Parts: sequence; structure tokens; C-alpha cells
Amino acid sequence: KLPTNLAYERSIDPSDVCFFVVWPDDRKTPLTYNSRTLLHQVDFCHVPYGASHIECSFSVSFSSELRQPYKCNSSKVKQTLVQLVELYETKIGWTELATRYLMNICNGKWLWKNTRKAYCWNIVLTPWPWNGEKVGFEDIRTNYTSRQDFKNNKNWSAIVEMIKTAFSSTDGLAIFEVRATLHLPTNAMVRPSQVFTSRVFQSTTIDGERSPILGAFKTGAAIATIDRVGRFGVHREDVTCYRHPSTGKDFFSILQQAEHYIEVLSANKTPAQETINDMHFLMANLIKGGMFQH
Amino acid sequence: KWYYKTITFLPELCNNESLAAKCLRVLHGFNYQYETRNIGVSFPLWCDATVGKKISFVSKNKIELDLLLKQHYFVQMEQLQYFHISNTVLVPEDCTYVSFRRCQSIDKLTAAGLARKIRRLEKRALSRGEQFDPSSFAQKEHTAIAHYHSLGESSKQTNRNFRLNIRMLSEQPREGNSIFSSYGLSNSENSFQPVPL
Amino acid sequence: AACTVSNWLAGHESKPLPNLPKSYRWGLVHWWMGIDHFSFVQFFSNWPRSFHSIIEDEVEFNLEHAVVSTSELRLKDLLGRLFFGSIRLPERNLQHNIILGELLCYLENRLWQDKGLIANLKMNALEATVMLNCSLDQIASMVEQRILKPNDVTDYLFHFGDIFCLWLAEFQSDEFNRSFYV
Amino acid sequence: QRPKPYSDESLESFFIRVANKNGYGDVHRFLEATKRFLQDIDHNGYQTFPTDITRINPYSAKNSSSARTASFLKLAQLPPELLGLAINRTNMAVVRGAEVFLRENGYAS
Repeated sequence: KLPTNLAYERSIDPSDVCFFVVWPDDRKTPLTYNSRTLLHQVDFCHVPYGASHIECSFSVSFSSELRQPYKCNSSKVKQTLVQLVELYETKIGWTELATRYLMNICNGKWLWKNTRKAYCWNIVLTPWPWNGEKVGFEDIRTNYTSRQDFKNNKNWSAIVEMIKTAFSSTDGLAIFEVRATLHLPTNAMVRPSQVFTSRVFQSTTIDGERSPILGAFKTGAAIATIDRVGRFGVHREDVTCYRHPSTGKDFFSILQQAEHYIEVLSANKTPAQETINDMHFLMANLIKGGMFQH
Repeated sequence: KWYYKTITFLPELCNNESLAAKCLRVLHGFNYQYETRNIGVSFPLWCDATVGKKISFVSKNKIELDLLLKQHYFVQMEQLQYFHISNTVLVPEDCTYVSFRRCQSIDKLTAAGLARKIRRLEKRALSRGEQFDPSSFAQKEHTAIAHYHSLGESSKQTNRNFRLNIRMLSEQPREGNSIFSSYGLSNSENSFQPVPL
Repeated sequence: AACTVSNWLAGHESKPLPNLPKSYRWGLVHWWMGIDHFSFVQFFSNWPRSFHSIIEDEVEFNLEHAVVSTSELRLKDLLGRLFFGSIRLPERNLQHNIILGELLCYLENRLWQDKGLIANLKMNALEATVMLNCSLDQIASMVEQRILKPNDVTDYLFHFGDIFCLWLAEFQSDEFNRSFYV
Repeated sequence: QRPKPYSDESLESFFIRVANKNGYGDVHRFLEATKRFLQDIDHNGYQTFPTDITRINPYSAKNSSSARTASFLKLAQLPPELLGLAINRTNMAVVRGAEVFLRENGYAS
């Protein structure tokens, strides 16, 4: 069933996270880390003494690139996938995926372990296109800890709506610019991404000096952690992978049931236990993108 | 004249860092419980990746050193086949003299030590002058240091686990003072007294 | 009072003694020889404090005179003797095996104290089977399922706290039960 | 603090009573509170703690049952009887307390 050529392009496009240090004068300087070597390289990054709060900013942009396959060897599977996307959108809606993708943006999941011992951290983002004030979340640790807590925000429906339109309409696009404010303790440990190769961080020069960074792919993993969404339910810490091919609930064993899913989505009310979750997994994998060649 | 006795960590599965830390701990205890500080500590063998499998105590006074090596810890580890003790051997004239100086520089080179240094400067700013801004001070981009072992220690008056480190370096073969700090360190505030292998 | 144990072994009266079944009484004295005189009777007098005190002295000896390191220690180095010994007793019934019941009580109530030194002890796969009553193939099965998370047939890859909690979660039996000893 | 205990209580009922009494408005917010507390003390099993009352028992935790029992024991120690009331699995099928198999545990079976 899988054509010799079948590739999708990602719809969620996260960017790098750049850490900034805020002084009591409110002037901001890029965060810097020390490197120690023995005569083996170990990297240390801590909040400088006297710093008020660490600030992290990045931009994530949604797009409707899951509407049709980027490349497709055969025309039959192309219209099959397009009809599947249309039927899912019309019958189930993008609300669940939009909320799951937006909660990780707002609750600070992308900060990973940097929010472990912070007293309080705030998330304020400016969406685009926008027509009013910036969306603001205060004290995520205590205030916003659940779906109901997020929905009780002043304009939670408005922000999640523009993601639905971006996913639905062709050429539709929504851009967010997140800005975290971390009130870390004095000389608290900050944990950025470590480059593939001991502890050595990823670095990009900001304002003429190097700074620790969180990789764009690494931040995408936290944003897309909705189940991490992938072909198989791979778990990073515990090596074993769920949704194994034997379990019959991987991406491919679900993708090859496209005709059955098309029949189900149009016949009667789909079961919320089995078919709906499979549809959610299929569209979550489609949003991530990749190649399904063989 | 100097006299020394040595002890070897018999088990192969052991952290000689931890064993040397415990040895220095009992040594410091003896150096307080009694007022004497005659006995120093030396390692006959030293490796860039780990401290040697033997630790040798060197003292100018024979009786003090022998009484030190009668401490309860050594006795209760001797019969357990974990320690092997040599009675006493006069210092050979063919031995070499090097100093196992403790380095206080690393405690400030580390990040929390840098924070402590800046906080100390802020407190000492009570000496009248324009209030400095911490933003000016910053940590070095790259730091390179020589090999060290950083044996390890825990304070007793307060529950702070300060880790002591020692750097080995050769020195002039003569120094008659035969004085040391609370631990044998060859970096006594007064002088850097060498010890033999 | 050394002659009282003759009445105790017979299986009646013996107020200062817990009147266990005669098989377990014999096993208890079997334990006692290693660790036959009058010292037997008053050990079980004020028994909780006495047993906790001997455990204190053994653990303190093994920790203060530890040779490997402050961390990364092994069960045998710190608790091996008392544990590995008393464990393999007849039937292994927690309630009847008063020594194992009190040992597990003390171990669980002192888990994660200080820096969790007892909850992070490295253990090998062999003793895990001994204290879980499990097969090597079954251990391989669970570690394949990632129920056991290594940090090999015989390697120190598990932790005492993890193994103990796995026993509490999946290896409780009708007679090897926690409720019979709390 | 510990509410009034008794043997017949099941794991879910005890959590309902504790959530009602401790001051939290309703359950499904207490379990959350717990998860965050466990995060604060840096317990490795904080990820797998259930959010809903269903499957709170360690017998419905798939491979992460040891983590759930560890979290339960740690919460109990830092003291009521959290364990025993739990429903576990055995290598012999289901064990709770000392019997192999305000609500009561007999209702569940």
C-alpha cells in the first residue's frame, strides 16, 4: 500500500530557545557558560549572582502543510490521504490536537528540567495575526495546572481558534512568539541542550558572545509530546518502545487501515475509545511529517 | 630524623580516593584531640587518574606516629584483612622530596565559589566607596587546570561536605620545621614543608 | 532461664516467647547459634529495641568501617550477612518468620533516609532472584519489558529500593504478605 | 493529616476522603497536587502517577507499577496506611491487604 515515494512536511516549526539574564536595572545580557578541561570537557552554566530572573524566548509557527503529501509516487494514495484529512477535520475537529499542542507551549513543557526548582515562571506570548493585547499566563506553577485552568483564561478560546483555522484552511498560518520569565534561585543550575559527540552544550553567538541554547529539534519534542509523537512509541528514558509492530498500533499498521478509517468516519458515530485515538495518532504523525516510503 | 610507616589497601575493588579521605580524616582527628601536628602524610605512588594504592605517614617524632597508627579505626580495619601495616622503616637517603600542596584556587574557580567571591566583595564593600554592580563581573569562557584528585571530606561542626584537593609538586629536599596544618598538606600557611615518598 | 527453652521448644506456655510453630522455633534457634546459652531468653525480652539495636550496631560498623566508598556500596558490604542469611528460612512466611518481618519493617521505615543510601544500593541479578523468589528467565522477561531498569546474567545493575518496591508491587503472596508484619 | 481509617476502605475511597478533608475542593485536583509534590522531592516515578481515580491502583499501571508503589510508600511515609488497601498483582492473581483474589473493597470484586 505504501508508495515508493511518500513524504510529508512538518506543520509545527519551532525555533531555538535563547536564554537572557535580567538584572535589577532591567537591562538584559545574554547568558554565558563556563567550560572546564583537565590536562575531557565539562560545561557549567549557572545564573550569575545578583541576577533578577532568567528570560527565554522563541517562536513557533503553525501551518497547513498536512493538507496534501509533499511528494507522492501514486495518485491514489494522495487523494486517499487528502480525503482522510478532510473527513477527520469535518467529523472530529482540530480542537483536541490544537489544545494538546498549545498546552505544552503555555505550561512551560519546552523548558524541560529548567523549571524544576524555580519559585515561579510566567509564559506570555504574542500571536500573529492578532488584534488585541498579548496573551499572558502568570504563575504557571500554582495557577495554570490543568485543562480547565487553561480554558478559564480570558482569551483561551481565541488563541486556540487561530490554530484550528491555520490547520484547516490552505495557506492558513499562525505564528506565536513565546517569552518565559524564570525566577530561579541565586546561582541555580540552568540545563541547556548538550551537543552530540562528557557534558558540552550547544552554543550560538548572541551579541558577540556565545550563549547556551536549547535545540530547535529538542524544543519540538516537548511541544509535540502529546501521546512523544512518532512512528513508534519510542521512550527516551526507558529504552523499550511502545506501539511496537507486534502490538498492531504503530503508524504503518494504522496507516494501512486508511480505507477502513474512511468508511468508519463517514458511516456512523466513531467510537471514542479505539477509532478516535487511532485517528488522533495518525494526524499527529502526519503533522510531524517524514517519509513513509517502504 | 624522619620516620615513616606505610599501609596498603589490599582489596582490589575499592575507591582509594575514599580510603585516603578517611585516612586524612582520622589524621586530622588525632591532630586536634591531641595538640601535636608533627606527622605529615605522603603517598609513595601517585597516578594521574587515581591516588596511589598506598599511603605513608611521615613524622619527625617516632612515638607520636606510632601512637597515631594505634587509632581505633586502623586497629578495627587491620584484623579485617583490608589493611596491611608496616612497623617502621628509617627514611632512606635515596628517597625523593615532593609536596602535596592543597589548592584553594579551585574552590574559587568553580561557579558557586565565584558567586561566593562576589558576595564577599559585596559584603566587604562596607569600606566606603561607590557601590559596584555585579553585572561587570563575569566568569572566564575557558579554564584549564592541572591534574588533581580532590579526595573528599565532610565538616563535623556543621554538615557541609567540603571537598579537599591536593596537587603534587617537587621541592627542595631540606626543611627542618616539621610542621603541618590540621591535615598533612605540605601547604601549611607558614611554609610548604616537603614530605618523602 | 536457659532451661525454659526446653519448654519453649515443646510448644506451650513460654510467655516471654512468641510461641511460634515448632518448626519455626527450630529454625529460629538455627539462626541463633551463628549470631545455646542463657543469652537467648532476654534477647526476645524487650525484643523490638534489642533487634533494632543489634541492627544499628551492625549497620554502623559496616558504614563507619566501609572500604569501598560512601556511595556505590553493595548490599553484602552493608547488610548482606543479616539479610541474605535470615531470608532463606523454612516457608518464608513473614508473620511466622518474626526476624524477617522485623528486618523488612526496619528496612522499609529507614528507606530514603539521609541521602537514600539504603535506597540506592547496587544489587546484582542473583540476589534479586533470591529475595524475589523468581526465575532467571522471568527476570530477563521483566527487564525486557523494562519493569527492571538497569543503571547481563550476573551484573550489579539494579537498586535495592527499586527491587524492594517491585516486590511490594508484584511479588506479594498469600503468606509472603506485607499486612502480616506491619 | 490522616483521616479516620478502617480496613474496609479501598484505595479510591480513601483518596476521596482525604481530598475532601484536606481542603482541596474536589479530587482529580488532589492527585495532581500529589504529582507536583512528588516532582518537588525529585522522585523518579512522578511521570507515571495517574491523574484520574480510575487505574490509580498499582494493578493497572502496565510496566510502571513499581514506580506507583514507590510513590505511594513515599507519600505515606512523608503516617497512614496507604499500602495494603492497594490492589496489586502476584506471580502466583490479585492481592490486596492479606487476602489474594466510604466504599468497601468487596464492592469492587
